[PDB]
Amino acid sequence: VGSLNCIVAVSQNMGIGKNGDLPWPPLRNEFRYFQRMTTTSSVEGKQNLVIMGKKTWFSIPEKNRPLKGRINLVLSRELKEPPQGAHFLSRSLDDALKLTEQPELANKVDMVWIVGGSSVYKEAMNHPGHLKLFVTRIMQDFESDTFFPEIDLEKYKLLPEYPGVLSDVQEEKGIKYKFEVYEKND
Ligand SMILES: NC(=O)C1=CN([C@@H]2O[C@H](COP(=O)(O)OP(=O)(O)OC[C@H]3O[C@@H](n4cnc5c(N)ncnc54)[C@H](OP(=O)(O)O)[C@@H]3O)[C@@H](O)[C@H]2O)C=CC1
Ligand SMILES: COc1cc(N(C)Cc2cnc3nc(N)nc(N)c3c2C)cc(OC)c1OC
Repeated sequence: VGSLNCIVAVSQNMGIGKNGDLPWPPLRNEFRYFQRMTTTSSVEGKQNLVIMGKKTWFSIPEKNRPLKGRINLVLSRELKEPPQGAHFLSRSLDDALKLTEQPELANKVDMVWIVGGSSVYKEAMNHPGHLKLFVTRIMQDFESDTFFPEIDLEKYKLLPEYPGVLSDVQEEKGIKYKFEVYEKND
């Protein structure tokens, strides 16, 4: 297994969702970037693994489920089997990760990407070792009911730049947003 990464889009008030939806109107290019970043494998014949909670899986339209070209794993404690369309179910982040390290997916997975929700982000962010946070900062306030945890700048450094990530302000539906990359190693 390669790289452990987190990807999230957050509003200025740190909101990541509302009533199981996105707090903002859909942003086609922000989704394009989420798709490209998670699907792309930096090693041939390998696939990226996408880890998400139960609410995140149920938040993507059915037609877009499962995310194509990636291994989808749902993190749940109540589910007995993966939702329909899903490929793996783990009870925890640590179990999801051990599965990687099985001859099963062993030879199969390149990078591991955590795509939501808060509880999932909150624990990855505390998982020790190397980690990168891919943050899309949606530059306005939006009514939200679920937030991204606080980024500890004493541990995560904002990268001045990063290969294949635009550095300037983006704008869609007259909504301004920018791409950020933070790295930790502890
Ligand atoms: N803007 C962005 O970038 C993103 C926005 N969102 C949005 O956020 C909301 C979905 O969010 P969120 O509420 O935080 O919920 P989750 O997606 O993270 O789902 C919650 C459930 O997932 C399982 N689970 C979650 N964490 C763990 C764990 N660490 N170990 C085991 N099982 C776990 C549990 O199921 P159980 O009860 O079943 O055991 C828990 O109740 C919607 O609003 C969604 O659209 C989601 C992702 C990214
Ligand atoms: C409303 O339509 C859609 C909603 C979603 N959801 C809400 C999940 C979603 C959306 N954007 C993200 N951005 C980033 N930057 N990181 C994430 N983890 C994202 C997730 C996790 C995902 C979609 O395709 C993946 C989608 O296609 C239309």
